[PDB]
Amino acid sequence: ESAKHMFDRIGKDVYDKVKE
Repeated sequence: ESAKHMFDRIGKDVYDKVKE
């Protein structure tokens, strides 16, 4: 759901833009 779609994105969004 929402807390496993926003947290799923956040986990590899400002983690993917962080590791770059």
